[PDB]
Amino acid sequence: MMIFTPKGKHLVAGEWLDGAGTFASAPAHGPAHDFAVGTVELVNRACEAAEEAFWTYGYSSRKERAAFLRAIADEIEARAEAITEIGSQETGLPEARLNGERGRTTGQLRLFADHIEKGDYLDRRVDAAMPERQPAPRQEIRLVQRPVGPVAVFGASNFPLAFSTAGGDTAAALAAGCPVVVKGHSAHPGTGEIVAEAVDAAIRKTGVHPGVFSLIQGGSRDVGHALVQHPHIKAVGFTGSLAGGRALFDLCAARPEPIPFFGELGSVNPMFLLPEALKARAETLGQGWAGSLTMGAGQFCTNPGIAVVIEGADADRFTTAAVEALAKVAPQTMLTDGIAKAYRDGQARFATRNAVKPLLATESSGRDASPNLFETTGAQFLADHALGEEVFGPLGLVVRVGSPAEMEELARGFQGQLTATIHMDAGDLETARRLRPVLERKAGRVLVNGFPTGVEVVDSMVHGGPYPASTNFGATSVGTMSIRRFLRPVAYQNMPEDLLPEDF
Amino acid sequence: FTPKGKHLVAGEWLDGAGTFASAPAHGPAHDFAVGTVELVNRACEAAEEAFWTYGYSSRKERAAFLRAIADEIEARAEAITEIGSQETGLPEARLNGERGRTTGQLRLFADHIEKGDYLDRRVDAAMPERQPAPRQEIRLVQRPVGPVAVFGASNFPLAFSTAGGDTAAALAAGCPVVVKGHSAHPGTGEIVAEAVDAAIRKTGVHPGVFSLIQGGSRDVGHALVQHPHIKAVGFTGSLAGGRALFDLCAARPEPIPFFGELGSVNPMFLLPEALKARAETLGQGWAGSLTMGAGQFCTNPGIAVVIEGADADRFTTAAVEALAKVAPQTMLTDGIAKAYRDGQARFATRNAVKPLLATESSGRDASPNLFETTGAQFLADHALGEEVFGPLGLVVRVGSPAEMEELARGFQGQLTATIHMDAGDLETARRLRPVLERKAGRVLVNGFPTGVEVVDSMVHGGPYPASTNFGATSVGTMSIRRFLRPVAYQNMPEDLLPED
Repeated sequence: MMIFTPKGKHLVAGEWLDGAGTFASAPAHGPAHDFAVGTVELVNRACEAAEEAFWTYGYSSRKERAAFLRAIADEIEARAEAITEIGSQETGLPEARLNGERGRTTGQLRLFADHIEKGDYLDRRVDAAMPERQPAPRQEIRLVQRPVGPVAVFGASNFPLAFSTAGGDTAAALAAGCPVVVKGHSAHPGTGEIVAEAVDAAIRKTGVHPGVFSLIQGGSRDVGHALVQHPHIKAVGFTGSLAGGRALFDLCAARPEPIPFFGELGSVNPMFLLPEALKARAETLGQGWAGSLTMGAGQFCTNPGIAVVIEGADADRFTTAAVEALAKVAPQTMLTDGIAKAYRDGQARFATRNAVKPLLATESSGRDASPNLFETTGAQFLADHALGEEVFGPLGLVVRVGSPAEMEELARGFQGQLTATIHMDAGDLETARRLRPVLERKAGRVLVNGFPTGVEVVDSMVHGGPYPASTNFGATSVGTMSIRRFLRPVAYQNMPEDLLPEDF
Repeated sequence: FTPKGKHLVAGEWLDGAGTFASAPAHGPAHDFAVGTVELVNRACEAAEEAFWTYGYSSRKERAAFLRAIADEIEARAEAITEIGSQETGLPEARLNGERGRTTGQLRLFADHIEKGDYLDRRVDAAMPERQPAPRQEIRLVQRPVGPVAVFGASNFPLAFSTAGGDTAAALAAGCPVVVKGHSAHPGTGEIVAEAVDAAIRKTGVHPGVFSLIQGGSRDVGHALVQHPHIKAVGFTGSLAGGRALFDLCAARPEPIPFFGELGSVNPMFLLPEALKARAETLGQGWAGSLTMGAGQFCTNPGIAVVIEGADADRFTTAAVEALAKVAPQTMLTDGIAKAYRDGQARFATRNAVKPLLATESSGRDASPNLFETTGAQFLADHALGEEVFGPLGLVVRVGSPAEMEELARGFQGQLTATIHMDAGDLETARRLRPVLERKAGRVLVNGFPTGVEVVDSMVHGGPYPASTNFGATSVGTMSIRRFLRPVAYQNMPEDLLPED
């Protein structure tokens, strides 16, 4: 009945390969499949090929790469039906999610294609010769961005298309002129396979070197390590956990020749609901929040885990409105059993703090999660660092504060976040103005009157934030500026026109 | 000019853990405060406090501050040259020229931030009409990262030091700076700090926007790069010291980027038609570039790669005869002069290398040297490819264009690589350029790498081990990016937007 049955092989520079035995997928529904296990040899093979591809692909024209990105997008769209089927099986995410995230993925490819055809990203600059200058002449100097080299991409589990195989990091690296070696996530190997098939088809059709793209399935921890330590890998894009991300970052920094590691890690994504907005719109705000908390079983990196409110009647209105909306939400299947378990473990760390009162507690079982809501005061939150812990899943925490001054205090105490949000009416402006300069420094994206769960794929996006939200040191992982992670500028001095690189 | 010998910590001139003595080439030694951890903490706390004003500065305000710094430096020209030439042993002409570089660089950043293009402002308009869900407006702008630590260079005591290119770029971005001042030119540090202090008092900027901590131990430097409030580091110096600080920055509970320029040999490839037509002037031009500033340039061209033959012999003879005329020149410190003598011996004691000019240096002075070797011997010994800081050249003779190109493939990352060519060398040049552009931040044709222009188009940096910049430049307007982070603002009322 299956539209797609997986090969279960690695794709290494145009060849489908077996591995050190096999591992079974763990789908939420549908049949398990066996996938090749990755090895350090397979990593070496992919990275050598990516190096060899770079001599041609690193030197290709923008028009040629735009063609190739458009070809990948067209191939992914030719596989819409198989992507939704295997994708929903593996992850437990509804079909409607897989279909929409496919559209995000292909549109993101095509936005990069348009972006490089414009050419502004090359940062081309020129300073003319001045033979007349005294006491010594100036030679002509030109600058242009160039691709860094092969890049490693560690796909995200929770966005198995748009942050995975041919997702934002792969797309930015290919657009720059970097071949990509993707460490496939164990949680969706069949979904990684159908997208690797699309990329493979695009490579055969366009004629680019097959070493431009590899996918290695199921690495043991030594396999992920070998990849970020490989001498030909020149940068890493990663989306995952703090512990996992920081360990790879430290490996990149410990290499004989270190390389930049661009990882998007954990955030609580706090929102601050100001007194006048809350007075006017508390119910709508509490329902808007319950919607954001529970989308995709809570499995968004931008999930607003914390709402900060000045104590009183309007807070109560908001909190009741949230509780009510949340009480209506049925269990949702999560991405893996380990994730469902971590969620329960998290729920238990809240249920057992005497510092926290539960507003909603549900039993979650198996691979499913039902929402939870807890409440605490600012002083108890400022008392216990663990209450600002990210819980991956649909758990929310209301922190009731005494005043704007205490709300600012909390805001100053947060570690770096992907996002921070202010809910406000025109009468909240003075408070919002005290908060904005603190939140600007804590997060890569500051939202007013919105929920941080939707991340627009636009030129203006900053998806990332101060460590420990990311190790991006300013870079974004989404939007066209993310292409900077994979470029290095080079200056060309006194160079004859016929020797200049094509990029000019 | 008679130095006070004090640290400048947020508008206050402070004592330290006793004094250390300057070691000038000529003139009086002076005593200077020793830096401490507590003084690092005080400067970093004040820089954080200053950030809430300075980091929220207008570009107009910061340009006026940069221009005021430049004006105050030019107001102290004679003092700067005096104490500068004394401490470093460099000629007065070099200190004069370098002061112009320093003021001109500040001015360039003032002009750059007034144009505003560096802020990368972008806007994606609202789409209320979009469904399923409408799109809210998103706007992006670059913001200063926070307080920045700057380690001044020993070898450019103005332009890569107290108010040099890293300080200029950080102040331009909106970042307060704490300077770990190099112990080889403390009075030159002090006088430029007294200029920055005067500009701060004239303009009304927060006094914690700038601090200078003199001397102090290896632990002072460590505490600066590990300070929780320091958000980025600019550094110019040795591979060993720079990698050590890089490693500390990555090991912090909250890591921060470390931008360190670390040294290179800056190889040149002299192609056969050029060597046939201009071997002598090429050997003469190399000799001048090798010996400039007692060889004390991070971009000093330490290696010439040539295909063997009569023309390579002409080039070698010409370079030796030109080097032989060059008088010893005083180096920046005794320790540098001694490390240079060590580098000469590194060559002079290897049987795989032939000495061509092997004069011994004494005391603080450096004698030019020249050695020769073959491609195979070079690749066989990593030591032969390591930087010598001072006026020593190595000629590396290969057998063919293929072997030259394989040698190019073998180099570690460099600040620069150079091709000397004539029109008939174009096809060989075309095979080399893709290789060298992956090895170096700046690829030069027909020039010497020693001069680094301060222009929009400069990339002064290179793949590790030349720098830890991962692409960033240390010099040129693009260097401002090291100290900026973009922030997106979604659905934000005009009234609440930051002023940029």
